[PDB]
Amino acid sequence: TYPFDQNRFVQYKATSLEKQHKHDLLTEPDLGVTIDLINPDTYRIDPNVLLDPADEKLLEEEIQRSQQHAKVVPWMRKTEYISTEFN
Amino acid sequence: GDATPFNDAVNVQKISNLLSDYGYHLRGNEVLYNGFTGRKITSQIFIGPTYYQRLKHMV
Amino acid sequence: PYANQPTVRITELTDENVKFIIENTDLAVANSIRRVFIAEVPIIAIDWVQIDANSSVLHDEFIAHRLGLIPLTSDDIVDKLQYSRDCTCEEFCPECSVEFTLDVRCNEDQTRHVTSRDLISNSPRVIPVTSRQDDILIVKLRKGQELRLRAYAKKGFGKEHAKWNPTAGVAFEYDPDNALRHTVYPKPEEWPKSEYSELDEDESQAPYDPNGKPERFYYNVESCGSLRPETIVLSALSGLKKKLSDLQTQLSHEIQSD
Amino acid sequence: EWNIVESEKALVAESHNMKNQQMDPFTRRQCK
Amino acid sequence: MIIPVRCFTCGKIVGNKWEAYLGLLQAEYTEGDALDALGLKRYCCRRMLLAHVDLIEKLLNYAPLE
Amino acid sequence: RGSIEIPLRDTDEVIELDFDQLPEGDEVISILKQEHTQLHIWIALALEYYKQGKTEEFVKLLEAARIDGNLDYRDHEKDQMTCLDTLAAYYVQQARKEKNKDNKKDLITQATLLYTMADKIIMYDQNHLLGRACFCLLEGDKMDQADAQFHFVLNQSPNNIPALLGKACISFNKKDYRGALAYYKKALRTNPGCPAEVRLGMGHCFVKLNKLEKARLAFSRALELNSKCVGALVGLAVLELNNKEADSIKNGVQLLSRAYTIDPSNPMVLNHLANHFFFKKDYSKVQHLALHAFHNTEVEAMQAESCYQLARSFHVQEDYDQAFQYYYQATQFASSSFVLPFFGLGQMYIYRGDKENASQCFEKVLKAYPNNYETMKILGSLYAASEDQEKRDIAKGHLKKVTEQYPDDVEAWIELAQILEQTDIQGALSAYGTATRILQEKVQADVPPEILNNVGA
Ligand SMILES: [Zn+2]
Ligand SMILES: [Zn+2]
Repeated sequence: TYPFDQNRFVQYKATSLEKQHKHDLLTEPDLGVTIDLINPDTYRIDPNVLLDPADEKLLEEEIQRSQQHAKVVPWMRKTEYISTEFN
Repeated sequence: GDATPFNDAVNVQKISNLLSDYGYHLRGNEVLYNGFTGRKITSQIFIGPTYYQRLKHMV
Repeated sequence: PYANQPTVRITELTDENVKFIIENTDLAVANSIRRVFIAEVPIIAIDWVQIDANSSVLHDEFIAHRLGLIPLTSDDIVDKLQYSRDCTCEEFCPECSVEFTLDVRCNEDQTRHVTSRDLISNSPRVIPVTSRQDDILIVKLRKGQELRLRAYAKKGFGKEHAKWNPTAGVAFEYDPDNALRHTVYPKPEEWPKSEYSELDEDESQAPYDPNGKPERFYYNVESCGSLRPETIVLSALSGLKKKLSDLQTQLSHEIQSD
Repeated sequence: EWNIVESEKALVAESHNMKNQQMDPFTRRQCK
Repeated sequence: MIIPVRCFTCGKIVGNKWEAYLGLLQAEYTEGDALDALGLKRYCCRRMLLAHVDLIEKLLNYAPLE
Repeated sequence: RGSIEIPLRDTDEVIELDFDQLPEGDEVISILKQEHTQLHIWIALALEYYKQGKTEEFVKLLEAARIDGNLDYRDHEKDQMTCLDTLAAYYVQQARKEKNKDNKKDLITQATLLYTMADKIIMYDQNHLLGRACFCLLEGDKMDQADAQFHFVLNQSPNNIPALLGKACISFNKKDYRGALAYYKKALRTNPGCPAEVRLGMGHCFVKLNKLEKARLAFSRALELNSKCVGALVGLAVLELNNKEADSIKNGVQLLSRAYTIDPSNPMVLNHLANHFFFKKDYSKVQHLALHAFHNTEVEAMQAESCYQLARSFHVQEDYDQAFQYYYQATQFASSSFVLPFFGLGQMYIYRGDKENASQCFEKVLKAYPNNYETMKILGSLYAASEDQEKRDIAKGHLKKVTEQYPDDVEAWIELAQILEQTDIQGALSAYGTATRILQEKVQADVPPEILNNVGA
């Protein structure tokens, strides 16, 4: 046999695997939001609400393509129809 | 499209690379199902829009 | 010695098209249903045009032809009507037709867009597709030109004239990956992937599967608006089933009478 | 008007695409 | 003469889309986005609006009366 | 507000006391009971004690209010139930942030006794179902029961946002982010009053399903409103840990040194400061912070990683005795968390010649995903010798992964030919041919006799 080295340490190292791990945010079992109905001392229900376009975008789930229609392509023109004003 | 005769900015590789951006076979070929049986034709048919003329010689 | 037991899986359902998957069926059954969606599902369409006054720039039959191709809302009514050729009436019946009426005169100075708005139906349900987006342009009239006609819509199916075809386009597909080698690519990597391809971006086509049938037929039935895209399907299954029932009847007569 | 705009901003691409003249399928005469 | 009612190939209604298509060319669109915004996916239906020459506009100049 | 009037027996509403100073909560129960003040001023003064940032006086002054329910208030039972509602909801709210002198059950048993007495006057109200639903989150069971009790608040009188928010936390526990995301939308439209940044839980579900453009946008607003919240800042640290070659200063200073000085009792920022210092070869603080990141946490997700950091810092120091027990606790606490604890016990079981169990623990590494580093682990600790296809098949499939890729392979071709001597004799020869020349590029080193002897064999 060949005396292969026993992998008793880390020398690759495993830095490529530990940094890619997405650790979940479990700071509070209620997902960082207190579930209660007594604490809401203050309110923002009155007209001309405190809100921002940054907040507005966050209300949607998923809304956020084929961009090549508007390519130059020097060998491709545009179309022409029937006016009532010409030579 | 532009089909001027002697253009040389137009060739078939160039058209082909364009064609392949729309999700087609680069050469204009397609995979046809047979209309009677529904089975794929083992040959890939060349298919695309071409301008056709009706001539005055009706039967 | 008996039938296979198919399973259905609707992937996409809109008011314009249906995407569904049929599993565990023969290639022939899966295609014959496609033929029936196109040619053998009934719809209501204009098929009789009586032109009273036509002063437009087009012909007489041009008007009538364009009226033929306008889709009519059929779902609730089409499985009630007699075919025209089967109604006892000496002319037309509400049981065998829906009556239409176009009366348009350009009086104003501007040009008149004769649209499907102008087609006035006697039945409130069998209208052109206006309910809930512009309208099918029939003609354009000038200052003093007009168009008066009455029209009738009857039941028919796409085997007669394309006007009775309920579909935009039926997208049939099977075996997205070339597993059967039903098709033989000269260069299998020049080929883009199917919508349905259960394949990675490394390999080009599935490995050859010697013993194996088509299943998993991928459909994309697109309505012309004349029916709901999911009614086209229930109707075609019922149409094909009805042709076979009829066939069996005729068969049984042939058998016992020999 | 937009075809005038389109055709001038497109054909300058034959001056800008300077790095890769390589592809085959086109020829031209070179006499004497 | 006048935009067909249906794509000859597939059968999709394109008859209602011509005014809208010219309206999307009153906006600054490429024809490729005009066709897309109207929802014409197939290269059959897309030919109908690209290729339609509107001659009814010229025939309308030949007034009968007034 | 800050100076309210207290009713008296003669010429009431003439005395006011300032709320800026911090008085004793023992004399308040007497001054409100010698003059026979109405029940409304009790809750009115309680909220002003909670406005100053004091969670203890608000729950202690309202405890003695059960005795003086209806003495002479002429049928004032409605305000009494509203008082006891706080003693049935703030107990469960304070049980999660327990101190070091109290336990969990010490606040659970007080939240269960007075809740039955709260339902004697009015039952099944706007907030009474909130207590029954949140009772299940504290024990970790009966998830369907808590969701069915939260749905009842929409059909009785849903006059608040958090009235509905409770179902999304239960949808989150069953790994349903589609059902939770839809319910978190309603949270932002009203923009309700909550010091907890209700947007925080929304930004937590934006982490999944590849919405990195969304989660940042959630955290940012949260940071602008109140910088006191660390739950909006450490998330961006976890969103930025993947970039190890780019944006390192923001990830060790702006996202790790700021969250630590503002809130040092957090095991998440302590775990992340430890693993960041581990790459900089500063092990003197990793083991100091990981002991403090371990004793204050309760859920099994943070403690398995805190033990894993300790055994990783002990492994690199040739200290496997203390690190072996930490690697076992990392898998005994939380096994389905990540693949790291299974791989640490695999490389650990190599010690003391107990490499039998390293194969059993390394088997669960492939079930998630293979790795170019895990393939050589079982190949080195391969117990397959001959006519043993239960263990030689894994070595062949591991060797096919190192054969294609080139992570400076030096002994990979030796282990290739060491299996192929029983199989086709040309395969071992092809591996020795390339293994003979691969041992010459690093240095001028002659080939050891053990390879030339076997290639000639
Ligand atoms: Zn009739
Ligand atoms: Zn078409």
